[PDB]
Amino acid sequence: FHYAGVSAKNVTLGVPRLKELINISKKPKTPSLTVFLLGQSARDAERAKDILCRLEHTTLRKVTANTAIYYDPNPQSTVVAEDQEWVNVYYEMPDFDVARISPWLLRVELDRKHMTDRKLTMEQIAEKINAGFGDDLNCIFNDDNAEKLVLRIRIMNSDENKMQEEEEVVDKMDDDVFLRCIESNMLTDMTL
Amino acid sequence: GPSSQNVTEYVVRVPKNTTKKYNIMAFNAADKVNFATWNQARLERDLSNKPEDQPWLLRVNGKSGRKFKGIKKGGVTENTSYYIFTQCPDGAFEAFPVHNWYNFTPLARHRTLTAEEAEEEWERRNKVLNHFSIMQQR
Amino acid sequence: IWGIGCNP
Amino acid sequence: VGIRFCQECNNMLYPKEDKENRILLYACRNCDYQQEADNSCIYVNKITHEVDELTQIIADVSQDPTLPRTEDHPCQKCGHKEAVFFQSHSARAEDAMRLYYVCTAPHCGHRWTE
Amino acid sequence: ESRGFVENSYLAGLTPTEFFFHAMGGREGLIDTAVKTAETGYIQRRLI
Amino acid sequence: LSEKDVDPVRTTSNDIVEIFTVLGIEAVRKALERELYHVISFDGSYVN
Amino acid sequence: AERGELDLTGAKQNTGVWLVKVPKYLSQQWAKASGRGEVGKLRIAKTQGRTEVSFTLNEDLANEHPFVLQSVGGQTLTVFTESSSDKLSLEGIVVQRAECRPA
Amino acid sequence: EITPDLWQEACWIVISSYFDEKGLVRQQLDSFDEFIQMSVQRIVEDAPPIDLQAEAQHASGEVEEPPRYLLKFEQIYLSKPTHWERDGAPSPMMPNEARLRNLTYSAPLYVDITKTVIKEGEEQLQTQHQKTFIGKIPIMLRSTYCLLNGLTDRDLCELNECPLDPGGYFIINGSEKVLIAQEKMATNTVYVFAKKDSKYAYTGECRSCLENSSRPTSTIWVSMLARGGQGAKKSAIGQRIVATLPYIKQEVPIIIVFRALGFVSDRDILEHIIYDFEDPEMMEMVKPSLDEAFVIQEQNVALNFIGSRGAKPGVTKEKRIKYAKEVLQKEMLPHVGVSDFCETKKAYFLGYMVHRLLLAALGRRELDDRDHYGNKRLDLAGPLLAFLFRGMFKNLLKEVRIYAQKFIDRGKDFNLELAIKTRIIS
Amino acid sequence: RDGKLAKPRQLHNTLWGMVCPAETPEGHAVGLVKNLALMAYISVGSQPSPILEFLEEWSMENLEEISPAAIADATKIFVNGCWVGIHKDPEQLMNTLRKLRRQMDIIVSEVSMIRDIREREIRIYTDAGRICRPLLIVEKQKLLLKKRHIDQLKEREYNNYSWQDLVASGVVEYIDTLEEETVMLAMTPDDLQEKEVAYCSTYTHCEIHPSMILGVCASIIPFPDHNQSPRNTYQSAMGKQAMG
Ligand SMILES: [Zn+2]
Ligand SMILES: [Zn+2]
Repeated sequence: FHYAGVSAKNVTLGVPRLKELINISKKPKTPSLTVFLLGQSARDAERAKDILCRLEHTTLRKVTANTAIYYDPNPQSTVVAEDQEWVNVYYEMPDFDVARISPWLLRVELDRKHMTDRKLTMEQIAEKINAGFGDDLNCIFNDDNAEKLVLRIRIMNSDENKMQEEEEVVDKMDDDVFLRCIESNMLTDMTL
Repeated sequence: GPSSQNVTEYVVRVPKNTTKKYNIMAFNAADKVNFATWNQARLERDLSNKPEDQPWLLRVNGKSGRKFKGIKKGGVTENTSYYIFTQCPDGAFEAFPVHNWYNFTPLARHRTLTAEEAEEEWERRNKVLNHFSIMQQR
Repeated sequence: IWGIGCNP
Repeated sequence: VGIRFCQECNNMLYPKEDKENRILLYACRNCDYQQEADNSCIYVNKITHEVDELTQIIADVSQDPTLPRTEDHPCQKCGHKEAVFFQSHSARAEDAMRLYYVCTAPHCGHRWTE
Repeated sequence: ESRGFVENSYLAGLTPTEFFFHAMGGREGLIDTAVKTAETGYIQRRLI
Repeated sequence: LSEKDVDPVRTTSNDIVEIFTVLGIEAVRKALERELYHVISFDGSYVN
Repeated sequence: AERGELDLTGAKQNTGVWLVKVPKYLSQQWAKASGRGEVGKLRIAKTQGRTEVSFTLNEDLANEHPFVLQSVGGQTLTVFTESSSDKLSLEGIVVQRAECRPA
Repeated sequence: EITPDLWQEACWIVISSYFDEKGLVRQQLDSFDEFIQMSVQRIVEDAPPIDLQAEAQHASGEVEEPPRYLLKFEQIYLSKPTHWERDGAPSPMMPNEARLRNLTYSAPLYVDITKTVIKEGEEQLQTQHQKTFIGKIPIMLRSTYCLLNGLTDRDLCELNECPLDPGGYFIINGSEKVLIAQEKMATNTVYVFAKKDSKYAYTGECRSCLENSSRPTSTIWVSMLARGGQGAKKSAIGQRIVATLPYIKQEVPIIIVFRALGFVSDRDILEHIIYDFEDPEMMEMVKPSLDEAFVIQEQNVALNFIGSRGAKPGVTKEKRIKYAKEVLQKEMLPHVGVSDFCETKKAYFLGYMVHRLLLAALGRRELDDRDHYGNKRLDLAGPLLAFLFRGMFKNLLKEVRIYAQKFIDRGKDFNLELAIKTRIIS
Repeated sequence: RDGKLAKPRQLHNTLWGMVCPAETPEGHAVGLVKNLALMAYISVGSQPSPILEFLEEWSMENLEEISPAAIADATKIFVNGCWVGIHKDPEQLMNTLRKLRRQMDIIVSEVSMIRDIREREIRIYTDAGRICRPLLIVEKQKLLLKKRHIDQLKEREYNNYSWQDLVASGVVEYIDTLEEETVMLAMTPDDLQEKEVAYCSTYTHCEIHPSMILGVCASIIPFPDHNQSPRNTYQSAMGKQAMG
């Protein structure tokens, strides 16, 4: 305390920082890294902001306004009234529904302010989720023009049809419990 | 009519002694207790020691019906008394002191996990599999 | 006792 | 959204997919009771957890001597001049210095945020 | 005034709330001194 | 450091252990000297 | 028909009873004699849309008690008696609760 | 009828009256005074009556085999501070003479002891030893039992005592000793704190005690485990609430504790925990803990679960169940109740603790401050000497029991006067 | 004393009027050894039974049927621990309790009754350790202390009027830290109670005199408000060492 606030970043100073340096502690109280920019990004603020976004950890929780799990029996049923349009669009030429579709729907809704602050893209988030998790999680993303940024996630189509698994016809972690586990993993570990 | 201005006043009688003691039987509202199906009931002192200062066990309609457990009220009414007013042909209210207060709570007539199996199941706290299927297996 | 930047 | 209890043993119901009719159910694990799901929604999580604290504000709060009050903002219902105002008074309220107002005078208890 | 600002000077004399808040600040300084001595002594012994 | 548009020459961290594992023992020698000098001279005090 | 059987005839007849909380001075006054068969008079006066209940203390006993009603919809109460002949019985169901307060 | 701008005289007149009635050391004195009277009687009353009979195996036959000896401590008495000279004649001891001669300013303590003996012939005999001397209690100076009490300054000067001396200290071995009030956390109060490095995100503690009659504190924790730990089911369930009940080796799930109190149904447990069922956030908070305790659905099973985790295992199953039940009735939430049907009250208070933890977790209430002096109490001379006398009187009863048991196994007789060791208390 | 944490030692706000801010030892025990303020009193303890009987008489239904009900039953009456029921009307109960504290029937001067309007709890603590101080009582904007009481106290001897009569009249009241949390105080009657630009118009109590926040050793310091704060601690320590 009483450190002059040149920047909005606290730094250990005084006896505690001398203790940290002298003890060579593995865990500093305030580990910090000063980064200098090589090119014109140093001069121009927008490019510096781009570098800042590329260097700052962002989880899906930071950009997610609210998450809900709806049991949707049919994709065409569209239990949520809003998705009825865009779901239809995606199911005008349905993809990956050939195996099956999950009866449970994770309808994540993202805050536009956070998305635009981090300059994230719906295609970017959807690609990260779908590619990292694999074909098991199928994601439907809204247009940015739509008032609500909605990502509709469903569990593995082949796992739902169970032809691919074969083996024994026994539910593992049911489906909604597995979906909640997936939601927690996305919230804290997406690393978008 | 007379119902809009009726005034009823009745005599109060308190006999010194009654052959049958008076108690209070209280059921929780959420239990939805119904006496129409109460064809028979059995109220007796518990045997959990496997008398007058022990809880009560009620078994309605034998084993097929619901069972209830009643416990006397721990807080004594050192500064309070409760009386019950009952209609009688003479038209006078009769007040009887409440000897005891009992709160009866039901026990489901459902299959009950054995203690050994319950301990074995708790050994596997992380029940990744559905618990409903586990209950069906038991 | 002075301010936030000084002493207590 | 909410939690509902069984009608026989008063235990907690759990959601279960009906594989034949594709209709969500709630079944008690300790008995055979089943009831169809009317809401069709199960797990809702608000990460921003934006909740109007007017639901969490008690009208009785208008009786506290230690709270500040102003006559500038009148009540909507009764048009009473006194109004006792206070901040969030809640942890994890994000950042909110908004003043919430509670109407003085008996039993009105109207709460407005400006 | 509520959160601790003392507008009176020492010559003028602190008002009662200002007096209590000034006592809080002085107490913090004294605690800092007393706690400091031991940690610095340990560091000096280690270095030597 | 390896991110694009980040100067590899001048980007530094306060953590001496990270400086060790990444840049070497001589780099730590210098970085530890820099950190100690900063904590000593923040008060304005000078140590040779 | 057994020793543990509960005589549910009162429940079948749906006999309604009133439960009242009364203070210790009133109960002790009643218990003083307790054998004269009389302790006071309960007077209930009903109006177009309001009813009031009061109890008058016996003049001999003294040498007004308004009653306040309480809702009984939150809990179902019944009264049962254990006869000295080990014949349990049910007297009725509580349909109203009241409290007696000093004047 | 007002006193405006004349206030400087008024405030100091009322302060003068305050300090004229009381003085500065009224804490110490008052505490000690209260202690003596109330505390000693209470302790003497609260200690269990001594029960005693000869061993059945020692003597053949049952005619005189149970000679029950029952000792009850009826009433307490304190004389004025007294010194017993070498000749043995009692003399009043003035404080100044105690300082000069290096004596202790103390008063004798007499207890009426009633010995009732049942010889199995149903002819129980009650003999009352009145004014039995059990020890000497040091007397705080200028307290109600000090000789200097109620003496005008002239009389104090006659005794070579200062009129201005405050008192509030004891003369022990000729030295003046002052009991220093000891700060402590308040008892019978639920406090929710947050520990950063703990495995629990929040912990609610109640340092419950039954009017300090016994067991200085019986602390019980209800803590919500942190969600930081990552696992498949761990991520699915979220934060779970556990209870660190006293006399139990490890954590116990809270719903199991509620079912051990006889509340098996989940609806009733939540009725105690969640006072408003309509609020969805708290119900969602409580759901994982219900999931954890889904296995145990019976009171007996929950009692067995508690007993298995007890500090000392019970070989028999029903032994474990009975041990857990008695441990809950005595050790857990003693201030709420200790016997009979206090189980509903204990369930309601434990539900309050869980509810307060839930409010803290949801942010609806702020975390308690340990430094807030409302959460603090000060043990003066009274509580400290009361704790001391509890311990020493229990030891005195123990020694009386030992001597009595020896002489009773002989069957000769027992004498109260020889059993009592005044050394213990003094 | 070994612990170097600077949390338990700092002068807390709640120490106002009950522990001397200046008088503390310096060294390993800074802020850990404290001294009572001049007017501070420490509760001796009382039996909670008469309070519980009064509460039962007023209302406080215990063993109710989940009646809290989003605390529809405003406030839950606590005692020294021990939730003993709840009441539908909390303000009438609190006013009745204060009147009883004045009449000294069931509530001794030491009995402390706290209502938390939000969170709806009333605590009613009488537990033998609470540190409390006397504060004058302000009804409306007028102190209850009036010229009659001051004149009778001024004639104190041969008038048999004392502080206890001032307490019995209801002019002054003992307030502990928990109640200090729920009380609006005025440092001075004239400066604060009197009508001005209205800071507060709901003062419930008034300080008898601010200087009483100091202890015995700091009370000898003349003009202590004109010195730096550590210097008053130093003077407390040194006045314990003066020869007289
Ligand atoms: Zn069920
Ligand atoms: Zn209004």
